[PDB]
Amino acid sequence: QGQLQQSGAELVRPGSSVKISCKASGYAFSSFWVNWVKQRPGQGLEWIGQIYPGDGDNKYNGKFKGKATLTADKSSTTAYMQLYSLTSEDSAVYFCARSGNYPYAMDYWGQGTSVTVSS
Amino acid sequence: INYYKDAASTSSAGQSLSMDPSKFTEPVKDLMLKGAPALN
Amino acid sequence: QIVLTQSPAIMSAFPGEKVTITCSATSSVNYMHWFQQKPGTSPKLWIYSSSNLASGVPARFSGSGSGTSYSLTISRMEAEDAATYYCQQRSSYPITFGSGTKLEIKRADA
Amino acid sequence: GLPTTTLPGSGQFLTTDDRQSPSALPNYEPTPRIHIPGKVHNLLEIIQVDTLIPMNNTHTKDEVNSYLIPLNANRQNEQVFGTNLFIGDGVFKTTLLGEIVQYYTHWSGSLRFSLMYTGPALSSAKLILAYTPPGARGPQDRREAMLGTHVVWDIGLQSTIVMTIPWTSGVQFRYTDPDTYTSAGFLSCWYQTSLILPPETTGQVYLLSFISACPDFKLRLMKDTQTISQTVALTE
Amino acid sequence: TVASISSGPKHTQKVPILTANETGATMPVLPSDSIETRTTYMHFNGSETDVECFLGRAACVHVTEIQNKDATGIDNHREAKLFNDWKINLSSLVQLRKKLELFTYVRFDSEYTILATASQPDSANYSSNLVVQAMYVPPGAPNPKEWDDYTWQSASNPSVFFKVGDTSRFSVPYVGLASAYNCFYDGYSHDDAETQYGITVLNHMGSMAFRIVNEHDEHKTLVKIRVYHRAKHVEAWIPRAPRALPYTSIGRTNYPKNTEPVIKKRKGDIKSY
Amino acid sequence: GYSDRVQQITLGNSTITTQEAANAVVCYAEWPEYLPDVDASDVNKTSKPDTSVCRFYTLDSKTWTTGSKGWCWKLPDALKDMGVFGQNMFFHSLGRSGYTVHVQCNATKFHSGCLLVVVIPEHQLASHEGGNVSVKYTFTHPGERGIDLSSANEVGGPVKDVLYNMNGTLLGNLLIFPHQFINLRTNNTATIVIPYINSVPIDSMTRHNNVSLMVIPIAPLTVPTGATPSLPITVTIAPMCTEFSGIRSKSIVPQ
Repeated sequence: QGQLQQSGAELVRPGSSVKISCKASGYAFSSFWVNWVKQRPGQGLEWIGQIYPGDGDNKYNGKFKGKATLTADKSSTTAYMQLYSLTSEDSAVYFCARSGNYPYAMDYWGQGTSVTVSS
Repeated sequence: INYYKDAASTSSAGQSLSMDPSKFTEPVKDLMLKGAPALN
Repeated sequence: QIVLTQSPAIMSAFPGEKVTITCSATSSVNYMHWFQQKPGTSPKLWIYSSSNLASGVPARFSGSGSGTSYSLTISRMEAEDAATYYCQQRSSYPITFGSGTKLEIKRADA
Repeated sequence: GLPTTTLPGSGQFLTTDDRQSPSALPNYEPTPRIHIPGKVHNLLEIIQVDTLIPMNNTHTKDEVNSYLIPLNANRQNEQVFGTNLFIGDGVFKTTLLGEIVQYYTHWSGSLRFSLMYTGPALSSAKLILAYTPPGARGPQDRREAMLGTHVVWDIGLQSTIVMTIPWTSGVQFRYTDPDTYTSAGFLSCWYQTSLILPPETTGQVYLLSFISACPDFKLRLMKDTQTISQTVALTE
Repeated sequence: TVASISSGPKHTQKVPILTANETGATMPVLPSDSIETRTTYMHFNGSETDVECFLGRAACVHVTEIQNKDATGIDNHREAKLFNDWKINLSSLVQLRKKLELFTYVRFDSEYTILATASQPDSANYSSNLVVQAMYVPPGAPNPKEWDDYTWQSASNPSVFFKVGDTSRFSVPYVGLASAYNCFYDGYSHDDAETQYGITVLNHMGSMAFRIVNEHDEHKTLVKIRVYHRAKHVEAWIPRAPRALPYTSIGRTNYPKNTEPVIKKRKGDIKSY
Repeated sequence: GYSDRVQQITLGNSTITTQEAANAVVCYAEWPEYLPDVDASDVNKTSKPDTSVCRFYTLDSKTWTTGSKGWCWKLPDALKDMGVFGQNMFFHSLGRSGYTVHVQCNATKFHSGCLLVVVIPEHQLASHEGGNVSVKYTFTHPGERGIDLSSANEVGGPVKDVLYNMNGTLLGNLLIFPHQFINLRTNNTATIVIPYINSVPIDSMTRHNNVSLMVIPIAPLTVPTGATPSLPITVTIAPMCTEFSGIRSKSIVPQ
C-alpha cells in the first residue's frame, strides 16, 4: 500500500509562492483524492483543499481560496498545490492524504513539507 | 411558426443588417472628409 | 462549518485509568473519525466512522455518539496513550478536524 | 392520432441548430434593456479599424518595439521591409484583422494598409510602398518592385499615407489559412531617395504601421481558431 | 450593390490617400482612390459575420462526471461523485470564452443543451441504463447533500430527467439582474481593501446539479455529463482586443509567469519577405 | 479660417486652448448626457451640481523619458479628491458622470517621438502571480497619482505591463478603443470626450471604475543632440453630466 511521499523542507522569502509535492505509490492515484492540511506549529490539523486526479473535480476551504491552488498530475501521480503570496502564517505544516476508500476518512497519509517564510 | 408560449422558446432571428462603422471607424467630433487635407 | 471541540482539553492518565474523550460539534455530523498524533508523525486514523477501531488501534480504545457529540475510550490508559487526539468531521463540507484532547500520561514524582 | 414516419438523422445533436426549445423559467420577465454607446452588429464593422502590425518581429521576446519599422538616416535605394500577405499568419497573425479573420476559413476584399512617420518635424523623406501581386517574388530591389502597384509618398505634415492593396486575384476567395493556389502575394517599401535629418538631431526615426480591412472585405465558413488553448478545465 | 466603380487617371489638389492618423479616425480610403479600376459587384452581406452567429453556435462549456454505485457507507456523497454540480458560468472552457471576451457587455437568451454517456470500466455483466436528473439550484436555494436528499424534490426548482446515452434541450431566457451581462468588471463587492477584484462577483446564476435516480445496480457505472450552450438573441457592446496570452482561472484575466511569446518571431530579416 | 489645430473648451469656469490638436474624439460617437426617465431605476431625485463639478481639474505632470514605459489612470477615482466633485462622490450612495481628457505634452521640430492616449471602459487588470490570485482595492484605486508601468510590482500589485496592457492583450490591438496619438511632430495634445459607459443606469463610484485612461509611448521620446531627455506629460480631465443619488453618512474607503 500506496504512498504519499512529500516535497522537502521549504524556505521561502515572504511574498513568494512555493510548491510542495506529493506522489502516490501502490494504489490508483487517478481514483481517490488528496486533501492537504495546514497543521501549523502547536497548531491544528487544518484543511486546505482536496483534489481529484480522476477529472480534476475538487473543492477548497474558504481560507485558502487564493493561497492554495491544489493540482494533480496523472502520470507522475503527484499531487501538489502551491501557496501564493507567502506570509509567516504559511510558516506551518502541510500534509497530503488519500481520501475516500470510504469506511475511512483520508486513510493513507503522507509525512509532510515544512514551509517557512522569511527573508 | 411558434409552438411555444415564450420568448426564449423562439429560435434564432438572423441578419441585423444595420452595420455602421462610424461608431468606431470615425468618432471625430470636427468631422473629416475623405479627399480633404486631414488637419489643415 | 460544524465547529468541533475535543471534550477535555487534556488531563493525564495513570496507566490503568480508563480514558474517555469527546467531540462536540455544533451541528450534526454523522460520522466521527478519530485521528491521533504522537508528535513527529503524520496524524493517524484511529477510529473511523463513529466507533470503528481502525487498523492496529488497540482494544482498550473505542467510542461512539452521534448527531452532535461523539466520543472515544481507552479501558485504561497506558504509555502509548499520552498522545493528542483529533475527532474529525467529514459530514459537512469544508471538511473540518477536531480540537485536541491531548491524551495525558500519569506517573510518579521523582 | 396522425401518422408519421421518422427520417434518418433522428436525435442527431448537430450543434448548429436554430430549433425551437422550451423555457426552463417560464413566465419570467427580464431586466429592461437600456442603452449603451458603441454597439456591434457584425464583426465586419469592427475589423474596419486599424491596429498596428509588428512588422519587426526579429526579437528574442515580444516587444513594444517589434512594432517600430525603423528608418535609417542618409541611406538610399535600400529596402525598409517586406513580407507577404497571408493575413492569416506572420506579422498579421496578432492583429484584430488576424485574430478575427482567423475565426473564419475563406476571405476576400482589399486590405488598406496604413503607414505613419514620427521623425522630427524638420526631417524629410520620400519613400515608396508597393504591392506585388502573385507570380514572381519579393521584389528584391526598387526597380523590380516599382513595376507593381505601388505608391510614391512625400513626407509632410500628413504623417500618414494610406496605401491600399487592390484585391487582385483570379479565383474570388482565399483560404485564410496559408495555401499557395490561394496565395495573396507580397509588399515592400523602399527609400525613394532617402531620409534626411536636421542639424543638431540624430539616430533613427520610425514608421508605424496599421492594417485595416476595406468596405469590400469578405469572410465566410466559420472555423475554430488555433490561437487559443487550454490543456485542462479552468478554475474558480 | 457594388464592389468598386470604375476609376480613370487623376491629378488634383484633393489627395485622398494622405491623412493624419493621430486624430483617431481610420480613413475610409479605397482601392479606386489609389488606382485605375472597373465597376464590380458585391453579392455578399456576410450573414455569417453577423453577431447573431459569431457568438451563437452550440459549443461545449463544461464537463464533469458522476457515478451510481452503492452509497451504503459514504461519509460525504459529493466526495463520491454520487451526485454532482456546477457553478454555472462559461470561463471553464477557453474556446468559447475567447469569442465572448471579444466584446465588453453582451446580452441574450441561451440554449443550454445536455448530453451524457456511461462506462463500466470493470467487469460489468451488462450496461445498465439510468436516468439522469439535472437540477438547477438558484442561488439561495437549499442544496443537495446526497443523491437522495429532499432537495431532489425540486418543488419550485426547474429540473429535467433525461436518459443516458441521450440528451436534453432546455432553453432559458437571459437572467441578468441588469440590462446586460458584465464580462469584465473592474470592481469589488465593496470598499474594503480585502475583497476580491474581478467579475467573479457579478456572476451567480448559481449552480446546476446532476445525480442518477437508480439504486446502484451491482457492478459500477460512471457517467460523464457534458453541457453545451448556444447563445441566441444577442447583442454586444463595445468590442475590445482579443486575447493573446493564455488563460488561468475563471473570471480572472491573468497570465502565467514565464510564457513562450505570442508574437511569432521573424526568421532572418524584417527585409525578409 | 479656423483649424482643428485650434480649439477651446469652456467648462464651468475653466478653459483650454491648444493651438495644435488633431481634432477630437468622441468615443462610440455618443455624446454625454443625463439619465432619461424610461431608463432610470433609483427612485430618488438626482442631484446635479453642474458648474461646480462639471469643470476642469488638473491631475499632474508625469515625466516622459527615454526610460519611461507608460502610465494609466482609472477614472471615477483619479478625481476622487478634487473639491466638490470628490465629495459629492463620497457622500452619496450612487453617482453617474461623463468625462473629458485633454492630455498634453509639448516639444519642437527637432524632438522625435509619439504617444498613444487611449480610453478603455471596464478595463480590468491582472495579478503578477498567475493562478487565481486577485488584486486588492488599494492597487486599482490610486487617483491624483495613477499607477506606473515603468515601475515594479508590489504584492497583490497589478501586473505592470505594456506588452499586454496588463490583462493578456497585445498593446497593438488597443486601437480598437477610442484613442488618439500625440505625435510630437503633428501634435502636442490630445482629447477624448467620454460618455458614461457601464451597463446600469446609475451606479456606484466608491467600489468601481468604469474606464481608465492610458497613456503609452508607442514610439520613444528622443530629444535633439543634447537637451533634457524628458518631456512632461500633464493630464487633465473634467467630468460632466454628473448626477449624484442618495446622500448620507459619507463613505469610508480602504486604507
